[PDB]
Order: sequence, then C-alpha cells, then structure tokens
Amino acid sequence: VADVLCEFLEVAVHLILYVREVYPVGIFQKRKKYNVPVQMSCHPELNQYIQDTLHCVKPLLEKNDVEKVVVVILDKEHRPVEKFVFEITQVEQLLRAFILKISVCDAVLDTFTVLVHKMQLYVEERA
Amino acid sequence: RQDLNFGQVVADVLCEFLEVAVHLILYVREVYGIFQKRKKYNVPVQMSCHPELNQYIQDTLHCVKPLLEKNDVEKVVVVILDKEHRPVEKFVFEITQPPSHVEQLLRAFILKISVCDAVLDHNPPGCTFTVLVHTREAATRNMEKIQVIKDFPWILADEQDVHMHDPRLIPLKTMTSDILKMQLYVEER
Amino acid sequence: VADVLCEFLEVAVHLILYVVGIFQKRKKYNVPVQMSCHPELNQYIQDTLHCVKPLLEKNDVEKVVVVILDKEHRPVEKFVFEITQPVEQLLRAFILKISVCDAVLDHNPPGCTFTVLVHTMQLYVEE
Amino acid sequence: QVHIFWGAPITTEVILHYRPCESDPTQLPKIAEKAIQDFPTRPLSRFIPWFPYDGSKLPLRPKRSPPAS
Amino acid sequence: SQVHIFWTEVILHYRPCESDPTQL
Amino acid sequence: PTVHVEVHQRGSSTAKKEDINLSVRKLLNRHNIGDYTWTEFDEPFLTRNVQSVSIIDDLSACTVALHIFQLNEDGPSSENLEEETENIIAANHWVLPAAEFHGLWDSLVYDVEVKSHLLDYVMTTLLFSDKNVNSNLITWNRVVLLHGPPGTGKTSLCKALAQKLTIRLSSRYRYGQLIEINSHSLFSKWFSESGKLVTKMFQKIQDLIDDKDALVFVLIDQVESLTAARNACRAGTEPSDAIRVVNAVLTQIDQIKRHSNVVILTTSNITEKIDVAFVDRADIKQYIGPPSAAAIFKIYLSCLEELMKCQIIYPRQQLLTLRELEMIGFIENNVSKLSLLLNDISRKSEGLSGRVLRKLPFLAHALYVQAPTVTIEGFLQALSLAVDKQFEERKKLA
Amino acid sequence: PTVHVEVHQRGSSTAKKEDINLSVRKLLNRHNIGDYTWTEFDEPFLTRNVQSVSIIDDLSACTVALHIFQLNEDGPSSENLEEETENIIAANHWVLPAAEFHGLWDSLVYDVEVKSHLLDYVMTTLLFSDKNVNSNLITWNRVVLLHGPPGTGKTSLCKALAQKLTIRLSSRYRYGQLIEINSHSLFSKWFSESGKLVTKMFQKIQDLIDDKDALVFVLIDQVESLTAARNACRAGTEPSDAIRVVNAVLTQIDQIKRHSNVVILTTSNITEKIDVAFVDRADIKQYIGPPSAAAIFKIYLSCLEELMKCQIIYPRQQLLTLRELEMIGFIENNVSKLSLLLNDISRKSEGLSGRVLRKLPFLAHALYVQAPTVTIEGFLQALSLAVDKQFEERKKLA
Amino acid sequence: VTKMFQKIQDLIDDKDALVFVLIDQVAIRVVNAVLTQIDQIKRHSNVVILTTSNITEKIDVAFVDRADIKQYIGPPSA
Ligand SMILES: Nc1ncnc2c1ncn2[C@@H]1O[C@H](COP(=O)(O)OP(=O)(O)OP(O)(O)=S)[C@@H](O)[C@H]1O
Ligand SMILES: Nc1ncnc2c1ncn2[C@@H]1O[C@H](COP(=O)(O)OP(=O)(O)OP(O)(O)=S)[C@@H](O)[C@H]1O
Repeated sequence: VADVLCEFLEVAVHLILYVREVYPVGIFQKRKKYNVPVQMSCHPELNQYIQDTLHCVKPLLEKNDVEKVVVVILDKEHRPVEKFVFEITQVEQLLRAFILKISVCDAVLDTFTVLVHKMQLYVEERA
Repeated sequence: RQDLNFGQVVADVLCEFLEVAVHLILYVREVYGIFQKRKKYNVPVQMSCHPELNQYIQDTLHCVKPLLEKNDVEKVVVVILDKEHRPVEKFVFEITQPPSHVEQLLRAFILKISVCDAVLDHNPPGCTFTVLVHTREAATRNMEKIQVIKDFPWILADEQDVHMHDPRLIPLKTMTSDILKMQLYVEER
Repeated sequence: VADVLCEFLEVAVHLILYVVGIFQKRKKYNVPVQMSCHPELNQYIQDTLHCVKPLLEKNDVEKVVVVILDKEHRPVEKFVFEITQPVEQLLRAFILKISVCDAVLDHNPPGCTFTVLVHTMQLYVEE
Repeated sequence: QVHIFWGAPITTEVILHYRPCESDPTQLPKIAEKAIQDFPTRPLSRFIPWFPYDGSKLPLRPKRSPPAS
Repeated sequence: SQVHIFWTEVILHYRPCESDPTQL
Repeated sequence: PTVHVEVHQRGSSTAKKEDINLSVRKLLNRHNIGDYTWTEFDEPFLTRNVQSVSIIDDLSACTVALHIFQLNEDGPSSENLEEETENIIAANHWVLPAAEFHGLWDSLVYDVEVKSHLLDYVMTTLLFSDKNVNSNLITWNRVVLLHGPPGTGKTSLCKALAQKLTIRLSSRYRYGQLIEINSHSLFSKWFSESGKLVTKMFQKIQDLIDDKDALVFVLIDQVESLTAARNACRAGTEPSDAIRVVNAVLTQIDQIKRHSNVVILTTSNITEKIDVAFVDRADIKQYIGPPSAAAIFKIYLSCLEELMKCQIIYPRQQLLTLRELEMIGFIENNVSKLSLLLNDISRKSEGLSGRVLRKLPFLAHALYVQAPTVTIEGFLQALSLAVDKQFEERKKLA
Repeated sequence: PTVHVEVHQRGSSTAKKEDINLSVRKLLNRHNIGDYTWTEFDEPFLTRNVQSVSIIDDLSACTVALHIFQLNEDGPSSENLEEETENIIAANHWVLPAAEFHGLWDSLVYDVEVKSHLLDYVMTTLLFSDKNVNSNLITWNRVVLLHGPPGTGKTSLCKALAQKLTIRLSSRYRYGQLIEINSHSLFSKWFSESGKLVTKMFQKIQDLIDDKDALVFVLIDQVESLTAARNACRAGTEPSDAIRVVNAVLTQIDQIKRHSNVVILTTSNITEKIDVAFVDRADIKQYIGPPSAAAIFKIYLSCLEELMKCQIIYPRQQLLTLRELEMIGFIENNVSKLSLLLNDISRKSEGLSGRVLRKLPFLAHALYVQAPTVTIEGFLQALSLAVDKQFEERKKLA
Repeated sequence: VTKMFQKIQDLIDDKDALVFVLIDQVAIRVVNAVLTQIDQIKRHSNVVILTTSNITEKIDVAFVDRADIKQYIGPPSA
C-alpha cells in the first residue's frame, strides 16, 4: 500500500509548501488527477522529484529503520525552522484528516528537505 | 525633523477583505455554478462574473463598510445555511481586533479557504449565506449604524437570524496579526 | 554465496591495506594472513561489507571498487575490482593476482586511508 | 538511520543520498547534520475561541436577500 | 548505475562519528 | 569610629550566615590588627565557605561592622515594553551583585571628596527617612547628576555605587536592584508615542518599587538623550514632541520623589547644556574631571601590580608608593630609582583621561615590546614612549 | 626569532590540512635557502593541491610557522531591515578570508610602519586575552581610527588588516566576519529614527559576535558622519541628530568592549567636526599620509614590473631599486639610466594621492602610446608627460 | 538582470565574443538584485560594461565608484 502512501506524502509535502507560501509562484491549483481530491504541484519535474525521492526511500522506508519522516521546511540558511515530523506507524479517512490535521496544525503556526530519521504529525517550530 | 500622524484603514478593509473572502467563500463554500476563476491578490481567487451581484455586495458590505467600522463587531459571521436560515457551516470570523501584513497572512487565509474544499465535506448545494454582525451591544442596538445605507435597509435582531448553534470548530485558521485577531474558524455543524 | 563473497571482500580490502608493525599474522578462512589486530577496523570493515550485503541481496551490481586513496584523498592510485558479479588455491589465487599487481606496480604511503566504493572474480588497477 | 536529501532546487549511522550532477553544493553534511539535530521545540499550542457566542450579546443583520440562481 | 561512498543516482554514506572532513 | 569588613561567599558556601559572622569575629580577635585583604585562612569552614575578607575604609578591638555578601550570576533580563511585540529592548535590569561589577569601587580612583560625599548622601537619606521628618518641610528629589570632560569614567562610578551600597545596606533591605534606562528606545516617530512610552517606563519602575524590601537605583546613562534643552530648539527644525518628552520625564521624576528606597543616578559629559528645569531637579551635581598626578600614579601602580601578578612581567620588584617616597625625602637609591622614574612619567602624563590611562599598559606592550615577557625598566620605558605617542597623535589630529 | 609562511590552497583541492603542512615543511627543509614567493613545485599532489607559497617579513633557519587559508569565493551578503526590508540598513557582509581581498596587503606601500604597529596591536590583544588579565583593571575599547588626505588609501588598509588577520590567526578562529557599515544609509531623519536605527544594526553585530568561534571586524566608513561634533557646534537648530545619534552609538560600542573577538576599524576624512567623546574611545588613531618620494618610486616600480610580468613592456630591462642606486652612488650607465629617469619622475610626481598614482600608468599608456607592445624609455616618457597632464588637468577644474 | 545576464554569460565564456553590455539610465525595491549579478559578470572578462547613466554628479555608491573612467558630454554641436 506504500506505493500510494508515498503519494499521500506527496500530498502532504506540497500542501505544506502551499500553505506556507514558501514561494510566491502560485503554480498550485486544485488537481483531482485520477480522482484524488488533493492539491499537488503542476511541475512534473517536481511530481517526479517527490516520486524518485520516495523511490530512493522505498528500499529505505519499509525496511523500518525509520524513526520519523521529518519533512523539514528549510530556511535561508537551510535551517529546520519547521520540522513537520510524521511517525512511521501505519480509505480516505486519514487522508483528509491528515489534510485536516496539516491545516489545523498550520492553524497555530504562521525550501524543503525530506529527512528520514496514528500519523501523529507534529511541528517542531522555532519559538 | 518631522514627527507625523497616521492614517489607519483598520476597521473597514476587514469587511471588504471579507468581500474578497466572501467572494472566495461564496465560491468555495459551494454556495455560488455562476462563479468564475479569476486573479486577484496574487492568489487563484474565484469570484463572480455578475456585476449585478458585485453591486449586491456593494450594498450588503460596501455600504456598511464605514458602518461596520465601529470596533464593536465581535463575530463577522458568514452563516452558511439552508432555507431555515440556520447554519451548517459557521464561518465565524471571530474578529478579536487589537486596535501589508494583513494580506501577507490573508494570503494564507484566501489560500487555505481555497484548500478548505479539501477539508470542507460535501456541503449540499442550494444554501445561502447571512452576514451576522455580532456587536458588543445585543439585540441590534442603534439601528442607524446598521441601516446607514438609504436604498439598502437593515433589520433588528429578529428571533430567526439572531442565533446559531452546533459549534464544532476545526480552526482551519488561527491567523493572529498586528491589527487583526482574525480568529477565523469554520465551525461545522 | 554473497555473504562469503563479502567476507572475501573483507580479506581483500584489509589485506590490501597491508599489501607496518601494527599488523599481525592470524588464521582467516584457513590461511595465515598478516593484517591488523584493530577491533574497531575489524568491525568497521565488517560493517562496510554488511551494508554492501543488502546491496548484493539486490543482485544488481557491477564492481566493488576498493579505492586505495593517497593521503590527499585525491586518487593518485586506486584499485577497481570489476568482478562481474551475476579448495584453497583459488581463494588464495585472487590474493596472488593482487600481490603480483602491487608487485609490478607499487603501493601508497603507509596509511592508505581507503574508502570502499561499490558500482551497482577479476580486477585491475587504475594507477 | 537518517536520510538527508539535500535538494529541491530553488549509535545511529547516516545513509545520506548524494545523487549529484552539479558537484557544487560544498555543504551537504553540516546542513545534513543541521537537518538531523532537534532544535528549540515549541510546545504544541492549543486552540480556543476568545469571543464565544454570548446569549446576552447578540448580532446585527441587514434586510435584503442575494440574487438566487 | 549506483555508486556509494563509504566515507547515476548516488547513495553516499556518512557515518556521522567520523565527521572531521569539513567539506565532505 | 567604625571599620568595615566585607566577606565574600563563594558559589557553594550555602551553609549559613551567623556562623560566618562569629567565625570572622574570632579571626579578628586572633589578629586584632592601612586597608588589608585576607584570602588564605586556616580553619576549615573559613577556608571553604569564604573567598575573601576585606577590611576597607591600628587597633581593631573597637566597633567593627560585617557585611556578608554573595555574588549572583544572573544576566540582563531585558524588559520588552512591547505593545505588539514590535518594540525593542529597554531598561536592562541588573540585580544583587552580578559578579560583573565586582571589584569596581576600588579600581576607580578619584579625589577623596567624590566617594565619601556620594555615600553619606544616601546614608543621611535613610537617617532622615526613619526618624520621620516632615515630608514637605525638608525634602529632596532623590536625583544625582555627574558631569565632566569625556572619558573620566562616570558610568563606572554609578555602577560601583550600586554595588557598594547594595553590600553596605544588606541589613535594612533584603537586597539591591538597578534599572539602566535605554534613553533611546523611549522615543518614537509617530505623534505622541514618546510621552506615553516615558510614562510607561516610569510606571513599570514604580511597579518595581512597590515592594519596600528592595533598594532601587535607576541609572540614566546620558540624560541629554532624554532631557533635551527646551528653548534652544530653534525655529521649525525641532517639533513640539521634543517638549512633551522633557516635561513628562520631569513630572514622573517628581511623582516618584515620595518613596525612600529609590535613588536616580544620571550622568552626562561636558555637554552640560541640560534643561534648566532638570538641572535644578538634582540634589548633588558632582564634577568628575581628569585624574590628577597622585591618581595617575595609583592607576599605574595598580596596573603594574596586576601585570606582575598575571606573569606578563616575570621578575617581580617591590615598587614603593608616594607615602614612603615622601617619608624618605625623595632620596635617590636603587629601590626607589624605578619608583621615581615612574613618578617622572606620571608628572609628564598629566592631562589624559582615565579612559586611556588604563590602555597604556596595553599599548606599551602592544607597539614597543616583542617578547611576551619583559623586565620593569624594560617595560616602563615603553610606557613613556606610548605616552609620548599618544600626546603627539592627539596634537597632530587638531 | 620567528618568520611567517603562507600557502595558497586551491578550492578544488581537498587534501587534509596536516598533509599540506607536512608537504610544505618538506619543501622548505629540502630547499632551506629573501622574502621571495614560491610558485614552482615538483610533486603532482602538491601541484594539484597548492597554488603558491610565500614568505612574509635567504636564510636556512627552521623557525617556521605555517598559516594555511582559503579565500572564500562569493562576495558580499547584504543586510536589510527586519520589517522594513527595502533599504533601511543595507550593510555589507564579507565572510573572510575573501577572494577580492588578496594581494591587497602586499600592494599598499607606506613609510610610517602602520602595518607592523596595527598588526602587533591585535597580537598583544590576544596575548592579554589568553593570560586572563583583569578586564576591570587593564582594558581597551577595541576601536582603531585612521584619518588623513582623501584618496590616500586610508580604507584600503582596513580590508588588508582583516584579510591578514583571518589568514594569520587560522586554527584559532575557524573564520572571520567583516561587516562594512554604510554611514549614509542610516540617516532616515524625522525625529530620531536614525538614532533608533543604529540600534538594530548593532544588535545584528551582537548576533555576529556571540558566535564565539569567529573573529569579527566592524569597518565604519566616514565615522565623521555618524558622530557629528555636538558641543562646539553652536547650532541649536539641530534637533536630535547631533545629540541622539552620536549618543546612540557611543553606547552600543561601549557595550561590545566587554567581548574580545571583535575589533572596530574606522575611516575618517575630517580631523575636526568629530565628537571629542569619540577621540578618546579609539585605541589607535593613525594618520595615513600622501605618498613620499621613496614610496612613489616603489609604487611606480610595482606598476612597471607588473606590466613587464604581463609582457606589456616586452623588452625586459632590469629596473634597479633605490637601494642599488644608493650603493652605486648615482652613476650613469647604459642600464642605470632608466632607474634614474624614474627617480626624476618621482620627484616631479610628488604630492599626488595614491589613487592617481595607481592610475597614471593607465593614462600614460592610453593617450601618449597606442602601441599594443611598448619599449621602455618611451613608456617612461609617457609617464613623465602624463604627470604634467594631471597637474594641468587639476588646474583646469580650478 | 537574472536571465538576461545568464544569456549574456552564455555569450561570455567563449573566447570569440567581444560582448559589450549597455545599461540604460542608471528582488524589487529591497535591493534590485541587479547589482550582485552585474558585479559578478564583471569578472568573466571579454564582457565590457557601458552605462548611459544620464545622471550628473549626484550618484549612489552602488555603481558610480566601481566605474573608473567618467566623461561628460554637454550640449550637442552645430
Ligand atoms: N579615575 C579613574 N580611575 C580609574 N579608571 C578610570 C578613571 N577614570 C576612568 N577610568 C577608567 O575608565 C574606564 C571606562 O570608563 P567609562 O565610564 O566608560 O567612562 P565614562 O565617563 O563612561 O565615559 P562617558 O560615558 O563617555 S562620560 C573605566 O574602566 C575606568 O577605569
Ligand atoms: N598609499 C598607497 N600606496 C599604495 N597604494 C595605494 C595607496 N593609497 C592608495 N592606494 C590604492 O588606492 C586604491 C583605493 O584606495 P582607497 O582606500 O579607496 O582610498 P581611500 O583612502 O578609501 O579614500 P577614501 O577615504 O575612501 S576617499 C587601492 O587600490 C590602493 O591600492
């Protein structure tokens, strides 16, 4: 099932990028491509970028050395200002929920690197 | 040396930001299909093609825009509601106001209300909105400040359009700001 | 066989670190070889080969390039080991090929500071 | 094991992924060791309304209706 | 197709204990 | 008369106070006999829970006063004064001795009249306070002003006064306090955002005075930042808000005049063009000039002694002082030859400020000596060379 | 004694430091022969991992210390306001050692030994820092002033200092920062907003200082602009710029005095019209004067053997230094004539600023000789006419 | 100044092109990001920069102090 949970992480990473306004280029628009109500990127370079980053963690994630998928949003100094940490302990109910989660998680809150140390997404953010 | 005064836009822009917001939300809340995708405020805003509805908003909000500028307004609420005029989707713009950062974080607002259709469950179409103006004075005190518009009249807090309920808040935003405490949140029912 | 091939890569990498007194004769795979007693290096080379291990579980592999660096880490020498990966004389024959290679050729400064690579029984040397 | 993909163009060991065609980062590892380390972790703050729905403080309402369609 | 650097889509290896070489 | 002793608690000397009191008592009764400083003791509780015992201004079988004091390693603890978190640091907050101001009162060297006056001022303040004098028949504004040519150290005097008085009054008050006011974070470009910030500062200070067990010193470093002259602001260039600030400050200083545990220390250099309505609001206006010949000698003697102790000058020599030089009638001899030559350097170094007099022991080893060691008469000559270099470098720069 | 050796390591070279040190020590001990610089090597490793080796003031001694450095490739980072990011601060940020700064320390030529004084100043600073001297008892403001005639390379010496110090003191601080302060973009003047602006850039300086393993140099150009003389100026029409912007910098710099890994370097033009309370807060105020005859001759040499090095003056004739002319005693000879004529140009081209001196070859090869390849004594004649061309041109603009 | 000079720099690294580049009447408004690019392309060589400033002595520190030879043209001729 991880062959589509990787694309769920795709959903996650671009929606974080999207709501954080990490760039002013408003490329993002609603994309139900193959009936998935999620808002990915319109750069096939970047869709395949997430695809092959997850491809090269596919011999690496389900091996279960994983202790947290830390999607860092990097900084101008390439600093983990917002580590969106996802615990690897695994049906749209979670998806929207995660979507919901992300949004309500950006609720309190105000360049990304996918480091890989209940999908209890928590944000370690600068104080 | 020149010390100097200031020129606040504080209380008015909010509702007209609501204008954009409502023009967005009337779109996103699926309560407008006569809406068109457009471009404004550097976001994929979805507005209305009807200039008639544009002037209807001119009346509904842009007539009360300096009348809404009293700071007594607590909850600028877009009640998204059925024929009974009772909410299903309480877009409670809880304006906790401490009197371009405003659009800097309404960037997130507009953008995420746009994403709210990925959070908003499939709300039935054929349901309109009411602009509940929650003031600090109950039961619609001072009819003049709410019926400022001559051609556009106002009404008191009649028993139907005064109450709401079922407050399940999933705070799609909590975007505090400098001038604004835009505690927007979508209280589902 | 991949496991015992990895142990023979151990034999290679470290005996070729030899092929000075901090090294010692001991029984490996029923031959006496004059390597190092270093337990840190023993388990470190074991770790190199046992991370090479899942790599060969993939079975997609070209070379085990045991780069004998100079002290500059900028190769003046090298030892590519292009085994086309799909009795004691032949388990010692490989060692005699490398000894005759370093025979016609020459080694590097005492600490060869080598960094094993892999490209995923025969060999040669890019000097 | 920790998997530090520097990229997106504008004990525990580290399986970093280099994957170069540029050869000019000049810093993967320190930034990799930066992305690896946990930094001042702000506690998860909680949500709450500050203006609740008061039964003694009630709203305003205008008269007219929107053009139906 | 893949090369590893026990120090083409490259899978380097770091072993954070050794990290003296400022530019790796 | 009374002699005063300060005993310094180390970091982990937690034990008690009365035991140290009586312990130093039997120490003084076993000794009984100028100012001195003990650092090496014999009795184990003394050697462990005391770092130093200084007798600061003979038969000591008379009245003696003790002041046990322990230094606190805290830091700035800035007051934000933020209206919407956009404001900037103001009123940095110093506490019971922070170990940063330690040893200050004796490194500074002035005339005799500048320290005793500024101390018995605050002493008589409390004497009058607790005898219940009539509030509005004899009163004071509790404000001191220090002016002098620049470089003569009048911020160190206030901070050392805070230190010395926190220690000297550890019985009447639980502990001391100090607020250094950032007189350039009160102003604001917008209209009447200045006076409100000034009154916000002073109401915060008033809150900090609410408790009557602390002792608050309020240091305004350079007043002319705040109390700018009121009339001199000539046509059109200076707006009105340059008047609201001054009179708000004056009103607040009058409003916190009623308490008895606040002293306001304010300094400014020869730019004493202070608003007259403030330059009258000052009990003591003391003049801090440049060091005199004896002061120069003592600064140089302290510098050389510290340097020898620190092993930049390895061969230690016993340098005399003025009292013995006048005792021997200035007779030239081997022991005083180097002392007299230092004195001759001093007599020709008259004129500079203290701000540089404590550089020269660093320049004369920065520009005229190469080896990281040098003998006295091999280092003290470079002192004369550095003095002449400073004088010429002053002169040719107009 | 001691001698210093510096070796350029290539950026594309990545060998370990100690291997480089061993290899250069091997080359030195094999050769072991004045202040000349190596460029030719005989080891493939050392070639691909070294660019040059140089001796900085013919002896087989082995009192050798190696400093190895990497001139950083990229140029300046920019510093803008925190919330007014458009143009408020706009400070320059060099991450030393930097590429655009090399060769700079060598080219500059003076005659008052500024280099040695102003370098061993920082050396003695570090010595006093490591020995744990009482900072309350011997102190320095860490501020160095340089003032003098316009265009005479006053500011050039500060970048050379910073480069030479982050090179010399490697392995003691991993790197250095150099913050160039624009003293003209911090005068947003409406009722003390500039005096509030100094605070933000100085907090950023604090940010770059607390990184206690980086040596930081703060270079202030036109230190007369930030600190205008407030006292003697009988202009009350200056509302708060002459009193609340000089006092807003006399504090932030007395605040970094406590730290030790910071040095303040300032460049001034007007000796007067600067606050007397800032000509006491500077350790070294050294005057950079217009070039003198021997200096002019040396600079002209530098230019001419530079041109010969790039083959502009194709027929290479030995240019004799002034020491060789003194040794021979000014004897006319078929090779010694050119140096003599250079020396006549030197007296004739006396009193010009170093910048026009380092221009004059450009003009003399611009108008008077169009030849892509030039023989000597015509190019020299071109200089001897272009200098008079410069005198007359200066007379033209009145 | 970002993509225009990447094109120009493509035209500079070759030894064959004598590229001269004109600047007319010497992010956005929180620097112009034009300096860093033009200053870095100054280094390539065989790319010579001319600026028709048309602005008199009043000049900023940004470009007028890195410019070396400065000539003035007045009223046109008969
Ligand atoms: N009389 C003195 N004895 C010893 N040191 C002095 C004396 N006067 C000045 N100093 C030295 O001056 C150093 C710094 O003094 P500062 O107080 O900073 O001067 P100051 O007057 O602030 O200058 P402003 O603030 O410009 S008046 C202190 O460390 C003092 O040692
Ligand atoms: N005395 C000198 N000896 C050798 N070269 C000099 C000398 N003075 C100046 N230069 C050259 O002058 C060029 C730049 O000098 P600057 O330092 O900018 O002069 P400057 O003193 O900055 O003048 P200000 O104060 O900024 S007008 C450098 O390239 C120096 O090489």
